[PDB]
Amino acid sequence: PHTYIKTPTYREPVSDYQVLREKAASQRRDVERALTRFMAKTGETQSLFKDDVSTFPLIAARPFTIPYLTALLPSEL
Amino acid sequence: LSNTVLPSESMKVVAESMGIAQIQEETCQLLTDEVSYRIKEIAQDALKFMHMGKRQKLTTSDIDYALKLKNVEPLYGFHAQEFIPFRFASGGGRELYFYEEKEVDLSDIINTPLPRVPLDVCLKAHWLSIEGCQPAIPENPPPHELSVEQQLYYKEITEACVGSCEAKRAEALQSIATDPGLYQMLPRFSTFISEGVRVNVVQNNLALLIYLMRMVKALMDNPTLYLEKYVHELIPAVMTCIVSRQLCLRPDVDNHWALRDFAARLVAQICKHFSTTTNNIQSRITKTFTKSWVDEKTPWTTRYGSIAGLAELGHDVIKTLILPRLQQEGERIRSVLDGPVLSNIDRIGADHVQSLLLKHCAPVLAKLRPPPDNQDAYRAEFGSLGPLLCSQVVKARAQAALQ
Amino acid sequence: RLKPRSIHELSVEQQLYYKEITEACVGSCEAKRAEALQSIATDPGLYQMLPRFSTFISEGVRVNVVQNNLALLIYLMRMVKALMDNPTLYLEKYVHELIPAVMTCIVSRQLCLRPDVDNHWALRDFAARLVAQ
Amino acid sequence: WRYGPARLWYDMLGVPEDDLLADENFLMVTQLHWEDDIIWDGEPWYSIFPIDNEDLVYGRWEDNIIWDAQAMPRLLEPPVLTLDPNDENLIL
Repeated sequence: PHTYIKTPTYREPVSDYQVLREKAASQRRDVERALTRFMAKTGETQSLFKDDVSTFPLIAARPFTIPYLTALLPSEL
Repeated sequence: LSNTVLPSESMKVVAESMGIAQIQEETCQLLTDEVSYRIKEIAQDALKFMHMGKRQKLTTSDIDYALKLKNVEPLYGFHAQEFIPFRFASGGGRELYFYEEKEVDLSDIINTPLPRVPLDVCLKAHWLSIEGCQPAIPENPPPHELSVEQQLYYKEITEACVGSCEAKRAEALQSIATDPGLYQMLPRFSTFISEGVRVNVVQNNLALLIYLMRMVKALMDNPTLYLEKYVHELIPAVMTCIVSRQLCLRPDVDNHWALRDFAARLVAQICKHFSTTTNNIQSRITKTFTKSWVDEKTPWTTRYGSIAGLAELGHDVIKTLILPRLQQEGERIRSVLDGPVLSNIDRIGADHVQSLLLKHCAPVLAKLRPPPDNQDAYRAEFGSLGPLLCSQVVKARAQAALQ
Repeated sequence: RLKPRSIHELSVEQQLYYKEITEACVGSCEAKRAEALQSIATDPGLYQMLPRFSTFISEGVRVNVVQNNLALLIYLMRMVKALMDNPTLYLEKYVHELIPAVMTCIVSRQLCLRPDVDNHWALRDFAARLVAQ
Repeated sequence: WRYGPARLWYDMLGVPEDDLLADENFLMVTQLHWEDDIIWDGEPWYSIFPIDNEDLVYGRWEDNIIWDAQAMPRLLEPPVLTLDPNDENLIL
């Protein structure tokens, strides 16, 4: 075969619903954890424990001037 | 461009409404350059009632005032509220358009709802400008797709590296370097970086280029994401801060020099981690640096970038690329020790090139020469590289003593 | 915009050939080795597969000196010698991976007991010195 | 795409539509230390993977960076992205 043979095959795709659910879930969890840690580190922060910024940082609660606009309104429409 | 008239085949159709069976084509040309001449004389006299009576609309009472002006009998029935309808008739070979008029029972016009009574003309005064700008009274004019989570993360991370403050930038770069799931946002970061380095040509911002090179350096330190596929945008951006000539807005005071050695260290890292014999990254980077350095007419900034990248690649590269063209130092010292043209910028760049050259060629001279080095400087070009080599041998002896 | 998928630059006959030659060159049977070595020594189309052979050699010796497996090494050195005398392929693009592999073979300690296979260890060094020269 | 990734750059720009060079010196036998590469029991994982890219592998990205701004084939431009889908793991 090597003398004159060529196999133009494709690439086996991933159809595993289990590992695709796991990949999408873990990527969403990791990007939301990275986003919330970045936003809690570069702003005012609270903490459930005394002087706890590295582990479980909370974004500090800021008051709105009009709170029903950020509560009731839909953001994806 | 040309005199536009009604078509001559529109007069054969009109002549058969009359009863004229055969009309020759020279008669039809005689008809249509007259009726399109009288259309243009009522088109331009209707426009004199549209302009003198200030309207900019050309209502149908403007044409009726112009037909009254040319003595021709008026056209009855064009003041009612109508529009432009036409109805196509296909037929067995006769293609035409007509009106398709409709009817209405007479008692449904006697019993129509009447419109509301009009108002009379009155005057109203209001200030338009009061010694300056207009007041704000109501009579005036008024004046595959990223999810939202990672779209917000992309927005915050990219706007943290544009230069509002340094601490948010350091936390954003420590986010990029140390997060596990930033794939699916790597092509967006590569596009952002490559287009942002391209936008340096419109605005020669040194600071934003330093920020983008620290963004690339943070992207390289991430253990989880593999940039082999998306490094294609990154290397020209990294080599951009190495081989372009205007990296500064004010060329004399801006230290484009550091974005040079930082990006040179960056490209040495990008071809240490990713060069494979199928890639040929390092050989193709050395070839661009080499034909940019050996070729004359190149500015001292781009020669500085070429020498900086070649000298950050390693020791054998400066053995087989830099050391043959050490005589070029004489061509450099032609324009440094000697020349009335002193107040140009070709001196600071030249002695920066000189300092980088002798700093990087001092350990190469310490590797391939005798231990004495008595008059190696005299044997060297300009006798300075040799002094630097003696200093390098002294530094190596000090390092050995420390060990 | 869903784009098409790329293909590997080897055919599946070529990829199967690479798998058979590498599984024969780890020397389970001696006649299989010897043909595979002659096949490496005179295949004209063995270029464009040579990165994968050089990487298999280099990577092999480095994880094969973690435990000093002498045959694994004697077979890889014979594979290097069979790669060198092939006249068609261009080797000095890949010699930067080939030379540190033969260097360690000659200059390395033997994690396996030294006395039993010292004659083969000397022969392994002898094969390594011959390829290095 | 003006509104896509790199919109920040597009907005900042304001565009709104929508002998030592001999081949041998560079052969990696003359530029690589074999002894250094080996771990040698002192305190990889690749090439058994089938395919790579084309641009980075083949294109001359080195030419991308206009060495001289004044002599530029292309000046500030929209430079639209291609959304070219590839790689892997990417759901679509």
